[PDB]
Amino acid sequence: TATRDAGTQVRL
Amino acid sequence: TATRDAGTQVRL
Amino acid sequence: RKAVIKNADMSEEMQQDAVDCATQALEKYNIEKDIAAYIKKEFDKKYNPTWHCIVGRNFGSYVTHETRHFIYFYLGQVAILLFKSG
Amino acid sequence: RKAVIKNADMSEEMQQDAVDCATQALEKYNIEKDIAAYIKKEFDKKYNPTWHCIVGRNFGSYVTHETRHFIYFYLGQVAILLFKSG
Repeated sequence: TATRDAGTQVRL
Repeated sequence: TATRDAGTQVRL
Repeated sequence: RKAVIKNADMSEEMQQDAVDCATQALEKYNIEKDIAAYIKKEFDKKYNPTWHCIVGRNFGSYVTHETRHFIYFYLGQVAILLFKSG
Repeated sequence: RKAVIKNADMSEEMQQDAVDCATQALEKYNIEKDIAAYIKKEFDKKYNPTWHCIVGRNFGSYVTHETRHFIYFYLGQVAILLFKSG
């Protein structure tokens, strides 16, 4: 039930 | 706590 | 740009809040991740966790969302998927 | 194509299962939504709900995931985000 916030990005 | 499954698509 | 709401399971007021929030995000950020993070964090704060946001010019998705907490709309050049799960 | 794992919080065996699953999805489907739905439904069944999958050539995201249940990888021409929340 522990979580993390995470971002992704497609980059050129 | 009720849910639905949903799909999205970018179309040309 | 005016938002084009493509699919929603969400109250009219929350839909308008989503569009208003994304409009501010698009003024501030050009990177899709930053736009997404701005929207996700605002909705966590206003409407309780847990929200997830995808912003992109070309993607498909398949997700599970809490009833009445899903919106998928176009704004400017990006499609924005915003929904609550967990 | 060999997967390029860009960011993971996930066991090695589950990462390999994600790649194997997406490989079958890419053989079967060319529409990103279908690829995503195939992967999401397989992971719900094998690893319990609730999974979410985004497949795309151009997108950013900001999500919240359960610890050890996140992977973001490239396979062929698409980026695939797969994670568990709720």
